[PDB]
Amino acid sequence: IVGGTASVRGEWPWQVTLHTTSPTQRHLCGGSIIGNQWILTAAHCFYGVESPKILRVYSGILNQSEIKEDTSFFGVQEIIIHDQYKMAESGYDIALLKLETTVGYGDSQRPICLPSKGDRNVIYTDCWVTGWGYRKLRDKIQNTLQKAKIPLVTNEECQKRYRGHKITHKMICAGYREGGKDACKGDSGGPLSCKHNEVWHLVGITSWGEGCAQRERPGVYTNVVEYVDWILEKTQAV
Ligand SMILES: NC[C@H]1CC[C@H](C(=O)N[C@@H](Cc2ccccc2)c2cc(-c3ccc4[nH]nc(O)c4c3)ccn2)CC1
Repeated sequence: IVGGTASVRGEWPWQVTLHTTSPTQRHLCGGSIIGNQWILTAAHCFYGVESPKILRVYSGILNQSEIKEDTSFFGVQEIIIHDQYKMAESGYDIALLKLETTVGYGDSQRPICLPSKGDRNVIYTDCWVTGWGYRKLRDKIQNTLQKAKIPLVTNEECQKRYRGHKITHKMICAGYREGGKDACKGDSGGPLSCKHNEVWHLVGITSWGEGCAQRERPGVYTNVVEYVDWILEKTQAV
């Protein structure tokens, strides 16, 4: 996160750090708890990941330093990538991780609500992007979870900022015209959380952008409301 501040412990209890074990243990992406055995993240996080065996999901973490070999984690049973996904820039950048065990809900870990179909018309004015990603283009993964309040931008406005790309309605953008606050490397897969009627909703999944917090280059996110039926399809399978 560029231009953000340290989160308070338990502030984003749906936020997870997805670690890889191959070749060495490192943070790979962010993600969101959406169900007791379900993590919602970005499909691009899995480039070259040949097996769910190498993945470790850590919930209830504020600081990366809390993670040692003795730290409990959730194993991944299945990686479910949208079947239309080719690359982040073309959309369908959404994936589900089915966990091997159930997340026990509490004050350190709980799910975020998905947007409602009727809420495609609501205007979100209180949106926050979180993660352990870089604070500048060339940096390192941050210890403490960072947060930044970002205004949502219309698809028309986002399309002007991305000449040569096709900003679809399955994408949602967020940023300040002058830059300064944005998601950066290592934040991808994480949430874009919006509070409306005292309830937080998973509005976006950090996906892509041209650089980090640049003027007239808003962050591009998977528009979660457009995938509620695909999520229910995969999570509510008989
Ligand atoms: N302004 C809007 C934003 C939107 C989000 C974008 C983003 O985050 N893209 C991802 C794409 C990806 C590539 C490979 C794996 C997973 C995701 C990314 C992540 C990293 C990364 C990840 C883990 C790491 N661990 N240690 C590291 O140093 C480190 C660096 C580096 C480079 N790109 C940046 C622009």
